[PDB]
Amino acid sequence: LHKEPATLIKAIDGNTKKLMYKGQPMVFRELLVDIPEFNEKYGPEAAAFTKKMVENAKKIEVEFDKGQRTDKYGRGLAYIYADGKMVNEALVRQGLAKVAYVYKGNNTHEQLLRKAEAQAKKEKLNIWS
Ligand SMILES: Cc1cn([C@H]2C[C@H](OP(=O)(O)O)[C@@H](COP(=O)(O)O)O2)c(=O)[nH]c1=O
Repeated sequence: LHKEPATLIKAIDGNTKKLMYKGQPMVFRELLVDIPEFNEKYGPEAAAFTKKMVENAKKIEVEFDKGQRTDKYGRGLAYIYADGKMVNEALVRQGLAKVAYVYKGNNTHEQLLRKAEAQAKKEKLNIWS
């Protein structure tokens, strides 16, 4: 896999899911995670967590997997990195998302993320508390 550059595009409502990739705006959806929505338990914590990670990054990169690059909603499907640190993994490791949506072809980092979840569960973090 390859990391490619992006930048955060500021949103009116403060969300940090839209990135500028090859010069164009694109909503990205993080591969391999289920992230609680704002109104669910740990929703506000997960949003604050990703927001701090992406907004403070000097460098954002996106990394496509080997399969589909966009979903049925037109969202980019990628591993998102903030100064070399993967957002998808960091959410899971902190118990702020679960490993989920594992489709064929786009599963390169599955075992890496499942290890993070196992560690988060062992430590009773957040969702696992
Ligand atoms: C993570 C991921 C989600 N999706 C689709 C599955 C779900 O479709 P449905 O909308 O029909 O439930 C949806 C979950 O996204 P959200 O968790 O952002 O709601 O996005 C993909 O198609 N591929 C993916 O890799």
